[PDB]
Amino acid sequence: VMTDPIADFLTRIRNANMVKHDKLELPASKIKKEIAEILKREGFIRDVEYIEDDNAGTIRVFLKYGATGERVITGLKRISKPGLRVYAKSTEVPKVLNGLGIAIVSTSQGVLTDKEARAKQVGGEVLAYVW
Amino acid sequence: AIKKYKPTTNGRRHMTSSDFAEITTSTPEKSLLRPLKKKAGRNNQGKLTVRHHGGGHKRQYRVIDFKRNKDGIPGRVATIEYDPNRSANIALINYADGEKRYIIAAKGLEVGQTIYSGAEADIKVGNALELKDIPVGTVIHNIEMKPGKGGQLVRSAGTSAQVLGKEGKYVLIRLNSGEVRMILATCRATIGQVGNEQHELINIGKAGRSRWMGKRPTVRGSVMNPNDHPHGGGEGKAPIGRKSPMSPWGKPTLGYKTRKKNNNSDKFIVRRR
Amino acid sequence: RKYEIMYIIRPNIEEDEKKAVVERFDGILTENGAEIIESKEWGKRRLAYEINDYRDGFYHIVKLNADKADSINEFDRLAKISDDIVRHMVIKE
Amino acid sequence: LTQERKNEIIAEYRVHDTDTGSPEVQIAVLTAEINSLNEHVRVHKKDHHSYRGLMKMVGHRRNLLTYLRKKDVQRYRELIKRLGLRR
Amino acid sequence: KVCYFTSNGITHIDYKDVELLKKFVSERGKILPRRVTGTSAKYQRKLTVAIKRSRQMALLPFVA
RNA sequence: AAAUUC
RNA sequence: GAAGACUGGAGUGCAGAAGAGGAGAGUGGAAUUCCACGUGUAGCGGUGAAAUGCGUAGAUAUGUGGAGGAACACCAGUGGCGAAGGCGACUCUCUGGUCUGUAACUGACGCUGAGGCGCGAAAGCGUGGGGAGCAAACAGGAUUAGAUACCCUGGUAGUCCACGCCGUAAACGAUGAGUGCUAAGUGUUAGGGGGUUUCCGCCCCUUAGUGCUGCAGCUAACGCAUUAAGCACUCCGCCUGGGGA
Ligand SMILES: [Mg+2]
Ligand SMILES: [Mg+2]
Ligand SMILES: [Mg+2]
Ligand SMILES: [Mg+2]
Ligand SMILES: [Mg+2]
Ligand SMILES: [Mg+2]
Ligand SMILES: [Mg+2]
Ligand SMILES: [Mg+2]
Repeated sequence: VMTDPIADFLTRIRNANMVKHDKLELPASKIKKEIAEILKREGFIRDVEYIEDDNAGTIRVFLKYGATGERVITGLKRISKPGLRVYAKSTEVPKVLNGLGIAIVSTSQGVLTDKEARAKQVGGEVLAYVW
Repeated sequence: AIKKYKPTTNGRRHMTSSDFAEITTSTPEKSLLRPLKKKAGRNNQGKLTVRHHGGGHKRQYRVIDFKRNKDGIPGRVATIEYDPNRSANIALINYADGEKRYIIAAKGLEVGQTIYSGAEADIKVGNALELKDIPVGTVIHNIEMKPGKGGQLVRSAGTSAQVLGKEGKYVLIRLNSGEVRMILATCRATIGQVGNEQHELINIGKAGRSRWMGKRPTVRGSVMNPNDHPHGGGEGKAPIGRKSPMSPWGKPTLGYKTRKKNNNSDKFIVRRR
Repeated sequence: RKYEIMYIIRPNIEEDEKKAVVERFDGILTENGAEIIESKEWGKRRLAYEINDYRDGFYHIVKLNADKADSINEFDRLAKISDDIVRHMVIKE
Repeated sequence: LTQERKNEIIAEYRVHDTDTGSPEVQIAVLTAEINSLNEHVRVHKKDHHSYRGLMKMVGHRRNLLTYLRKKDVQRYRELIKRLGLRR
Repeated sequence: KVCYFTSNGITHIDYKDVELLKKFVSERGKILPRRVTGTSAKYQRKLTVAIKRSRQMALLPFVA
């Protein structure tokens, strides 16, 4: 969290995915909140709980695996990096893995996945890819 | 230390001189001054015997205690002065007796220190003791060769001797040139090295500065005439066309020993330089 | 700060003189900026090696309270000059 | 600096009774140490290792100054005069 | 094994206790290593400084 | 002891 | 961007710990060399063999004392400290940094950092001291077909100290700085905490260093593997066939 607490957040998911862990916790923030809720809407996360603390609270995330020991979140990549910010126009929002994946966009009407941002015709900074 | 000179003119290009950081006063005691007259190497009969002398800045002799027989009376250093007759600075001492006299300034001696001498003095710079009482190995100066005559062996600037061992009635000594010698144990000496140790690093840098000090030009021999020097003559430049280089009076002058072969004092010299 | 002194006096000193140097040596410490807590002597003690032509000697132990620290340096200067004390060491406490 | 010397300094710069890390109290002490060390580094000029510690302190003094100069310009323009520094 | 200092309750050091210090010096006067005397690692430095400072003031021989 | 080249 | 709020980052306070960190002055003991004096006789030294060398002006050896210089036996330990070069005798004076515990205080005061400024082994240079060993150059004896070398006897600059330059190295962990995350096992350095436990001693928890063995992962391979060369973010330096260079 030295510079980018979203790039770190994605990494903390990927590291614990590789070693087949089950739960993981990390300090909470308003932007970290819904980015963790979106992943619940597509089953990428088993469930999420919030914790209230003295400094800012933390967020506990229950990662999900399919039976037969197959991972569900197979990777994450960041696009808006603090060293180089990227913005995408409405018609030029990409599709990840021909629509199998999901992307996160911080449009003008709250953080939104591009399934409906293209349906709502808005663009904004592109936060991450998930696939 | 040494005061170098910026290269203003060609005569000042290399000249260096001492800065006199140590001389305290510049007014000699008027009661210890005796006149001198230059002699320019002129003989008893008015002839010129030792050449290349005479014709310098005038000076004034200033009496110096080379005996230090005033025993047991505390003496105090009053100043360190400049003396033109020698290569070392000198110091003015006023004993509690009220008398004043000059002594040679040994290295490390500074104004305020108190000097004793005799047969009960301690071992410190400036104290005068017989070689009988001097512990072996110490560094001394101003030795003397006959009991009671006065200091005569080590006197120039920044030089020292070393008591090397006692052999009964005599005492072994290593002199400055490196010649180990034997002298009577009732003679005297002064502990410590002589003061002005940097006197030998000075560039004269000018002919005029040579002549300010009572020195006159030296002419080589190869440019003289055949009747004037065993080398003079020959057309053009000529080498030393002789068996050996010669002084203006025969008597070869390079590698030729000239000590008297039948001297009385061979048995007091353990080894030469 | 806290200091401590321990010096050695030649055995060939008659007890009249050996009781005088202690007043002299302890004189400087009180004279300059320091205060002495006590001055005790162990007594005669054999030396593990012949420091000088000697073989035996006397021992002493002194405690101080000083702040300007110049008293110790004055004690150091007189120690080497004197011909009585052969070895002396200063330890901080 | 002794511990007791510092507690004399801090009592002359605190805002309320027990603050100990406000920029002005934090810089009042460091300036005293910097002045103290320079008089101890202008005698022994070959102590290169210890001289570096002086550079860190003046580096840590300057960073706090720009804090005041962007937080309260009036306060900073006042502190210098009392402390006798420059810009 | 077992450090005497770490066990026998002796915590401080004074360079006057020559008799106690003599247990840690060899026959020829050398300092024993750690592997034979069993002293703790920390007190070894306390002991090593103690002997040397005494060894200067004639309480123990340099070479015996 | 040292003791090269194809 | 503006205004305001918060304490984890960063820093101060408070209580402790260890340290060949540094500058200056003073001091110590073994040992090589030299000098002086006793005892005593023909050799001592050196190599693969030998010779040069030193000795009957009396050597080598041996006892007593004096002088000078340089480095610090044991402790000593993939131990400590420092940003890197580097730092071992002892004492004192003047100084720098680091770690643990507390939650008293400030409230993002942070990280990197082109140009710029400093420090930088050894050799080398200038001025000046000093000079015990060792030792470029060089001389002598050897070796060999030749031996400007390796071997042997000497030996100048130097090695050391003060002031001023040089600014380089396999200056190497051949691994830029900062931050977070990802199985274990076992040593060792300085700490804190608990259990057992009258103590001592044993067991357990934790922080910061320092070694080794090893999963997931990486790599071309060797190997790295919580002290990453694994998974990520910020900033800096550098590379684009070999020679020419
Ligand atoms: Mg002449
Ligand atoms: Mg002519
Ligand atoms: Mg001709
Ligand atoms: Mg001729
Ligand atoms: Mg630069
Ligand atoms: Mg050098
Ligand atoms: Mg040789
Ligand atoms: Mg560790």
